[PDB]
Amino acid sequence: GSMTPRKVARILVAPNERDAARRIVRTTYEAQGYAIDESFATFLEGPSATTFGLFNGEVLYGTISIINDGAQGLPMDSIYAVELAAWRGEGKKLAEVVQFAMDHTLYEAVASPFEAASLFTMVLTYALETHIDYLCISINPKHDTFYSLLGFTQIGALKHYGTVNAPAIARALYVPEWRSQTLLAQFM
Ligand SMILES: CCCCCCCCCCCC(=O)N[C@@H](Cc1ccc(O)cc1)C(=O)O
Repeated sequence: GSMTPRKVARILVAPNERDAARRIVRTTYEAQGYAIDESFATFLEGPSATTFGLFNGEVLYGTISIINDGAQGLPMDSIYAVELAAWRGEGKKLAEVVQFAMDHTLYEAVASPFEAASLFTMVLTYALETHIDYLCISINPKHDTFYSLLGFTQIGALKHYGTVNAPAIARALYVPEWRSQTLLAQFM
């Protein structure tokens, strides 16, 4: 599916779609040597979470979720709590984008995060509709430079993320003026 492609990005609602989303995350993280923790699944079946999916002609190949700052906090809190405390004091709506995974076997890849562009648009629209102030991410240092181009400013140092047993930096983006934080906005 690359010369007659059909890519569908939508909210995952059916229990079997969410199981399949968890399966992609599980396989992807095991291949990259990340640990799978049951805390992420907990957050996702909670009220303040939303899972998106990416379909190659009806088979799911990619997924991304977003967790809203509620009474259960954010997964970031175990590592980057005090980096968020200032914003929480000012009464800022925060949300963490989480469990982003693509299965490279199910999509004719570039041989790459920019092939999840439609998943990102869905996260961005959600953030502009929910009236979210700061969109937070904790990412593997290898994609650090990519998300910096996307306009995410570094808010946390390079630490060890115990949940994943892998290194992480924290980045955040001010959604209400996202176009002023990204270089790609010069081309529109
Ligand atoms: C303008 C709108 C932009 C939308 C872009 C959203 C970017 C999402 C990145 C999510 C990173 C991720 O999956 N972290 C892992 C946590 C993790 C795993 C391994 C590491 O080495 C470090 C961190 C997760 O949440 O599972």
